[PDB]
Amino acid sequence: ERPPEETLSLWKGEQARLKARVVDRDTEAWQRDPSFSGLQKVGGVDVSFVKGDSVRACASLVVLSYPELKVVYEDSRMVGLKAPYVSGFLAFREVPFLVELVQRLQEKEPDLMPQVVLVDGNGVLHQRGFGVACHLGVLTELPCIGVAKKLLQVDGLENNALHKEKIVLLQAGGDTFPLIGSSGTVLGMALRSHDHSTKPLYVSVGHRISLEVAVRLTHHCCRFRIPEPIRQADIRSREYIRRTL
Ligand SMILES: [Mn+2]
Ligand SMILES: [Mn+2]
Ligand SMILES: [Mn+2]
Repeated sequence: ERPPEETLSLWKGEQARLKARVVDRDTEAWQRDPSFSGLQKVGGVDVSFVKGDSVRACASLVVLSYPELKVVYEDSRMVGLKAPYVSGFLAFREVPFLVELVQRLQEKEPDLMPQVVLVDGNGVLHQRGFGVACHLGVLTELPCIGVAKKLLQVDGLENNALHKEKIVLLQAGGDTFPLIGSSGTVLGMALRSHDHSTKPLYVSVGHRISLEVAVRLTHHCCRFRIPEPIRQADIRSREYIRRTL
């Protein structure tokens, strides 16, 4: 079910301590290049589940070439998922297994280590400004982008009529609008990822990248609505579950 409040408080404390290590600017040379020259390997991570289970999950790490977006590395494996899902605490469920996959990549094919990881879930667009993409980035020290498929309603952000009016105004792939918190902060961007998709992605900084670069790279990874590194990790982990079950 739901962890007790004292557990959630401990987790909140750890998130606030680790947030001090988030770097929300560009630290990689390819990031400031108008065409991302020098970017060669983009990672994606996801965890799929089997219905009725809650103990078993499949965690996948893929690495794709850039800009061709072909899969050059895949590790999909079964894991014994502990913690339940609680909004705002996604990392405490998934991130320790994702870190293990990165370490296995380091040990098995270190030349294919990704230069940036696209994470299925938010970064600083988060209840305490420290989502799963930040958490992964800080623990692995890799640049990370948070990509969410629906709006986390925090800091006054709401999926109301005005928000949906703004989504209608997004007309083609690459079009965006900023997610401005009540605090005066830009927490992320709504991105229309494709010409033939109207439901936006919600993109935010995970670690070691600026928001404007994160959005533009995310856009360049979209053959479909979901950025191809996450899409392949999503597709491959679900297939793995089905193949062994
Ligand atoms: Mn996911
Ligand atoms: Mn799903
Ligand atoms: Mn998924």
